[PDB]
Amino acid sequence: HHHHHHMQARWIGNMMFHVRTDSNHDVLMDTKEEVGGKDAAPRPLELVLTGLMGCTGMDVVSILRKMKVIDQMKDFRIEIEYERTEEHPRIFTKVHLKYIFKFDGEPPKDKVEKAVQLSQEKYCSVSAILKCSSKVTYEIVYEN
Amino acid sequence: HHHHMQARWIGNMMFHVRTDSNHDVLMDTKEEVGGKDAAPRPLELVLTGLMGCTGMDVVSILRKMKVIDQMKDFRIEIEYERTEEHPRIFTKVHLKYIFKFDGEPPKDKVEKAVQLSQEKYCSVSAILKCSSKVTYEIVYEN
Repeated sequence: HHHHHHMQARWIGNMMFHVRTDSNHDVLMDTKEEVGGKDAAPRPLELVLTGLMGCTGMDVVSILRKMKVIDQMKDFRIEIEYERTEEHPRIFTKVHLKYIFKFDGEPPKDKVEKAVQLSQEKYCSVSAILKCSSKVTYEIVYEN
Repeated sequence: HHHHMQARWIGNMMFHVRTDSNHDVLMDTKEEVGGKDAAPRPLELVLTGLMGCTGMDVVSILRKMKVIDQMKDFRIEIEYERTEEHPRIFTKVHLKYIFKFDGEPPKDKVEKAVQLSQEKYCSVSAILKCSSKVTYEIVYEN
């Protein structure tokens, strides 16, 4: 009895779309004025890439909380670096994710490496979604 | 940085992005998994973005073709199935392009617009992995 999930995006004029999520939150998308938009909200691709970053970020946070070392984590960010063709169909050719951490004291690197590998290789939180003509790459960076 | 974005964890299960376009995006989860339910889920943003990708194609092309002044309403509905066990994968994805036009809908042009977005630009299928081909349909309402 597989779950059927539904969402809807409504055009609200010009190039703007509004979604009310199942989680009951607003999402707006817009584009540049040059292509008919009002630059009043993020671009659709921006939401795609942001969502992908969120999928893996949530994994890592959850896992490190679980592994009881998140209390040492002062900062965490994800950076995505991509290449994508210009001619239609525009496809991702490279996707690289940086997981960048600031810990208080020596970082729990074995735990961090495990959380990231879990997200990337077991959960496949990015690769299970995003088509890319190379394997998604990632790295782990510690900042002081 | 060209073709580069970043998401910052700001506590609990919440992340903030400042887009290249200079807008805010927030993501969060349910309280049961450590979030504050104060923003959409990451996956909701993925699928929102995908619907917007094709939605803006459709709107741009209909405007180009000079029939958008006839269009009272336009929405995209996505229906999807995804497995539950890791690795979670999309198994079925169907998009409805749902239009309300004054008078007789410009059906040839709408089909062309949707076909271009789905089949030429591959605005969804270029991006989203699914175990079955992404399907779609056009619906007219009154």
